[PDB]
Amino acid sequence: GKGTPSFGKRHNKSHTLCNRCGRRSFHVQKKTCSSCGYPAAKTRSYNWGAKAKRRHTTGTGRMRYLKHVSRRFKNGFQTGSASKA
Amino acid sequence: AGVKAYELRTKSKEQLASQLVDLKKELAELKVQKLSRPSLPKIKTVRKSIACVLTVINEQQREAVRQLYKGKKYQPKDLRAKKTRALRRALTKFEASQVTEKQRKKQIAFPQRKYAIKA
Amino acid sequence: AMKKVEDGNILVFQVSMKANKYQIKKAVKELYEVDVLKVNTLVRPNGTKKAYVRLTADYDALDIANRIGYI
Amino acid sequence: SEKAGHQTSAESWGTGRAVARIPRVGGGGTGRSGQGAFGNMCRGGRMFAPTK
Amino acid sequence: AAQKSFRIKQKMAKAKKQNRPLPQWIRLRTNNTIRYNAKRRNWRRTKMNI
RNA sequence: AUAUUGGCGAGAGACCGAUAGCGAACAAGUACAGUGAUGGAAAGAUGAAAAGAACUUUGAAAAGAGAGUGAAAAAGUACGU
RNA sequence: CGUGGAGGUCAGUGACGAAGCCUAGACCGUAAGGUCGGGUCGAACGGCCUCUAGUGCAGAUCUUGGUGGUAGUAGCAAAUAUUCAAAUGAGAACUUUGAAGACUGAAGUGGGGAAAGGUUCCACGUCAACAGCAGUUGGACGUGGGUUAGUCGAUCCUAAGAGAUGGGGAAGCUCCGUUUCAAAGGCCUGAUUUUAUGCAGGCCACCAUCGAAAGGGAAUCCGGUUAAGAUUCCGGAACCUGG
RNA sequence: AAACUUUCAACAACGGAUCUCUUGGUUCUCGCAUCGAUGAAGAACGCAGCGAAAUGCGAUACGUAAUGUGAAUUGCAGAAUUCCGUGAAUCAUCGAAUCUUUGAACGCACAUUGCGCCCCUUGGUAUUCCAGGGGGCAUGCCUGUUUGAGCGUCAUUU
Ligand SMILES: [Mg+2]
Ligand SMILES: [Mg+2]
Ligand SMILES: [Mg+2]
Ligand SMILES: [Mg+2]
Ligand SMILES: [Mg+2]
Ligand SMILES: [Mg+2]
Ligand SMILES: [Mg+2]
Ligand SMILES: [Mg+2]
Ligand SMILES: [Mg+2]
Ligand SMILES: [Mg+2]
Ligand SMILES: [Mg+2]
Ligand SMILES: [Mg+2]
Ligand SMILES: [Mg+2]
Ligand SMILES: [Mg+2]
Ligand SMILES: [Mg+2]
Ligand SMILES: [Mg+2]
Ligand SMILES: [Mg+2]
Ligand SMILES: [Mg+2]
Ligand SMILES: [Mg+2]
Ligand SMILES: [Mg+2]
Ligand SMILES: [Mg+2]
Ligand SMILES: [Mg+2]
Ligand SMILES: [Mg+2]
Ligand SMILES: [Mg+2]
Ligand SMILES: [Mg+2]
Ligand SMILES: [Zn+2]
Repeated sequence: GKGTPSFGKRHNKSHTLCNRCGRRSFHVQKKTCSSCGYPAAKTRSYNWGAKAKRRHTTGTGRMRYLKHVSRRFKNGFQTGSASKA
Repeated sequence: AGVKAYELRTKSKEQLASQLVDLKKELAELKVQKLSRPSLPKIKTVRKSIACVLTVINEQQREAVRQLYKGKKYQPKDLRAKKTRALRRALTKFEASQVTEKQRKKQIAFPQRKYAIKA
Repeated sequence: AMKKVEDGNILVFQVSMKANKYQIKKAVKELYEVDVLKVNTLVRPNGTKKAYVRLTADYDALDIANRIGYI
Repeated sequence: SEKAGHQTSAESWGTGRAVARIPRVGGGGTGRSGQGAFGNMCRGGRMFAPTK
Repeated sequence: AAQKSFRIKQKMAKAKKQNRPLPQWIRLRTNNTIRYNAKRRNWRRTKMNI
């Protein structure tokens, strides 16, 4: 009975949440995220996984700081304030 | 209603702190009523007043410290221009226009003349 | 919670998650100038920190309840 | 577009399962799994000789 | 799991808040297309995988 | 002087027209499966305006028969054809 | 012959109904097809001279979606088994109460737990869908309430192991290696009591860190209390660490 | 002869093809050059009178300040003095601020909301203990200051 009777034994989790990705892919016995490669410095991404890159590339988040870069560039990074004409 | 920034600019620190604590007290006292009364919009004005008062405090403080460091270099890492990374790291026009003695002498000697061809 | 007040001389509060028993103790003591016996806390299933506070016999939970304004 | 109908990872099931030999998308449990792709006749597959 | 970590309990609380039907007055707004909370979860039909 | 399927801002087409076109005209890289790398959908259209059927009657009720709005209910929220 | 688009032309057709759809009603051509009448419907479309193409279906165990015959058929038969009356309700084999007959028989159909589950716990209202019959009932639906620690655990130590630093390889992502070829420090004592603390001393060689909810480990019991909580609350009586 | 089966027609069915729409897509051309240790891209958790999402936002939380415009927002109640006005708005613009916990992530670690150390300040009869508040503590590298080490070495002493 390698199928259904065996399937009853699976109750020990291998992966848990990644502090960085929050995807539940943190293989604990190796201490390593599968998606982010969390402990490593740089992000874990590859060129063959086009959809993989598309699911995480920039512009899918909040861009808490990048959104206003274009505005500031257009206005030439002025300083001071308005003048109350 | 609520407070207005323009006349809040005029008062002094102690009045500001006293006003802030009064507003916090009023907020709590109004919150406790909110849970029994089915609906109560007067939250908005109070919270916005909190925001305005805190903002005025912050401007006053930063202005004071800006004056205190006015007119001398090495002022804190967050009062100067937050332009970009590259712009900060690039050369300023002083050195960008720095030229060698030989170059300056040659440019003065033989500048590019302004001429035309008709006759 | 209402039962707790008039029976156990207990107040019930919701407090910001970052607070700790010392902070609740001092905060109550200065917000209501009441003398506090002990503080007992937990986190409700909805993610908010609920704190029971027991006042010494010198004060009455019910008497300060309506003074706070809910009763 | 060049990438039309190819942003997937389908493959054939081969014969022996009383189905067509068209390549089919893997995965499971989402309704899309098991249908066909990559074919000019498949729903959502690439067209014939994509206009260049 | 009676002995659970704080992060797990946090997720617990968020899911408990999210499990809810629509605040009905939404369906009255202008140009509304929402019909039902299509992302409802139930503990018998779809496990969280956390 | 040259390259540019990325970013930002503009202009157009003998292009496709909801099984086509990006996978996604919609709360789409969402719902969902896998321990995982990853895999990945379906789903656009009442009417000019809700004017979205007051009131009566049978029915426990859903509903039905009347009445009524609407140009049309051979448009009744299971809504063009 | 027909189809999607393009240039021109018929000052073409149309809310007094264009496009589409149905019509054992009609006419034209051998045909591809074209044209008309009638119903339905509601907003654009055609003829001719030319241009262009993702342009014509019965099939490919074709692709997607939909629907049949089979058929009210197969079937809904392990785990010994139910019955009477009343109450509730429109409705009762399946809900409740009482009464009776039964089984699990303490290596239980009992009383708690670990992994996992995540509000299923409890209360109120309610039955469109789910419980392959029923359903007033429910682990279903709707709205709410509920988890209290100096002493119970984690945190603390180390095991098999994992893993920085000193370093050495590799073009490189990085690999080895754990006290290793390293200048790898804090500790007591006093001094000054301007005074913070170097200035007086002496001491010591190992040398990060992570790794157990069953190993090692400081300390709490009893009675009562709710719809749901307790060695956590209440009452009473104790103990440990630090100062 | 009925029923039954089959064909056709009207009506009612199941189903959503066809017709007509389109805030989408696809391709082409033009112009521009701007991320991050002053903390980026990304993640978690939170924020509304009545919210689950999308969008926005960070305990100052669908936002505060500033400028412009000049009377709203809307599903329901509320606010109205703010309406010949330093003034509504989920408006536009945007130069001033806040920016939870994270993240290259930086006191040490992290399957935990664990454990430290330093400075200033407040209380607890406290330099040493406990606690509250504020500010601090990564690595490699360059210039410089300060303190050092070596019979590597120079001079100078008695
Ligand atoms: Mg096993
Ligand atoms: Mg394992
Ligand atoms: Mg606790
Ligand atoms: Mg009609
Ligand atoms: Mg119609
Ligand atoms: Mg017609
Ligand atoms: Mg129309
Ligand atoms: Mg073809
Ligand atoms: Mg066919
Ligand atoms: Mg053929
Ligand atoms: Mg077939
Ligand atoms: Mg039979
Ligand atoms: Mg049978
Ligand atoms: Mg059988
Ligand atoms: Mg035994
Ligand atoms: Mg139990
Ligand atoms: Mg049944
Ligand atoms: Mg039924
Ligand atoms: Mg229950
Ligand atoms: Mg290593
Ligand atoms: Mg340990
Ligand atoms: Mg004991
Ligand atoms: Mg219990
Ligand atoms: Mg006690
Ligand atoms: Mg016919
Ligand atoms: Zn990750």
